[PDB]
Amino acid sequence: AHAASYLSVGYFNGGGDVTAGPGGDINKLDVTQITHLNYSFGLIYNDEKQETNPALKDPSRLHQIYLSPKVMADLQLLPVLRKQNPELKVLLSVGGWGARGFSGAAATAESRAVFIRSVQQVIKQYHLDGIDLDWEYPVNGAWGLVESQPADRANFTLLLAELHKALDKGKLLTIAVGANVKSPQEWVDVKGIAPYLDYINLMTYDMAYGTQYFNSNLYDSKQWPTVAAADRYSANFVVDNYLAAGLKPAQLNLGIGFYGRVPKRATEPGIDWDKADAAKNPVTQPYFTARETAVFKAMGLDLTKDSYFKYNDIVSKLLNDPQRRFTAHWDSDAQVPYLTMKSAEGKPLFAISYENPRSVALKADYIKSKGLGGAMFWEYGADDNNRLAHQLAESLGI
Repeated sequence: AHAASYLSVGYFNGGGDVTAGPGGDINKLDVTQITHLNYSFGLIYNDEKQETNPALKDPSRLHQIYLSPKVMADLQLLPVLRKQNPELKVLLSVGGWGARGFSGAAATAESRAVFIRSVQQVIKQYHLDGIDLDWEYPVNGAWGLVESQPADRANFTLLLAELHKALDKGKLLTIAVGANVKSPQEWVDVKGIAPYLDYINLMTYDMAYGTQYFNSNLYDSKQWPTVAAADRYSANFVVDNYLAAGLKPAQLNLGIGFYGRVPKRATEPGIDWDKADAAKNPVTQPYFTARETAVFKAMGLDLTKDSYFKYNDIVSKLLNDPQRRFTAHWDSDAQVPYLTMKSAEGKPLFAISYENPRSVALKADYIKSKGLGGAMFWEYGADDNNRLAHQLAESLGI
């Protein structure tokens, strides 16, 4: 009797990101193609001893939000964006990969009150529609990259309950959560925080690690299978894990990557920690040689440090490489594209998987069939002339 309504929540790396690099130009974005913009990132002033950003070590602002000069200048521009799309909602996202300070901000009644006052101050100064918290990750700390403790799980629940209480009615409160199965199991009380959140952004990407080839496959590949069980991920598997934990599909946005990654399997031995003497007996071995790593390095991707390739750069540098070194393929099971490069021996080598318009549309179909609330994407600055956002908008009837 009536049509569904869907969200399309676009993160934008405006201030810079640890894995994705320097911030983009906010003026390039087509804000008519999205329902919500998550301007990224606000950081957190913190007392973590390993913090290397000295601005954040100001003890007089501990637990408050830090906005860099570029973030402040870009947020000046919201009136212009809202005139372009008067239905747009704009949030600040706080955190991101490698961002410190959540564990300490969440830890006490006092610290949470300082952080919440700062959220309110920023929302009011910059006239935001809400706040998104991208803590990567409670309890796990991204394997040591940020401070963490087991109390983060319950403390995050308290922070969200208190922030929900403090926010003006009508303001949005959202979070991003990880793909890892331990996130709903051990890091985040998803069922307990659900009542406080307008929606939850699933980061259903960054799967091209360990023995897995694909970065954002919808289902598992059969032609290019992951070998170790602990590495075997797909977007659908992640969604099912979150549904198993008691979230309703309508509250979830499926995260879509406007980028790809060269799999770690290309350059690093893959270890299956379920195996006997695992580290000495890798189950996959690297198939890139100096020849292939040199190609990526020349494009600015040093694979010893980084595997992230923006979609617009995949199009310009890989698909449209003048030397024709990259061949485009489709994985029919995974429902995503990938490129190969030809070895000196003549064998196709799996170089990178990503999302193109066909695969973004197939993830929208999944959203529609599974009854998810919408899509989210990381991130708008990596789109090619707003094309992937436009596909999403079309597919979801935005």
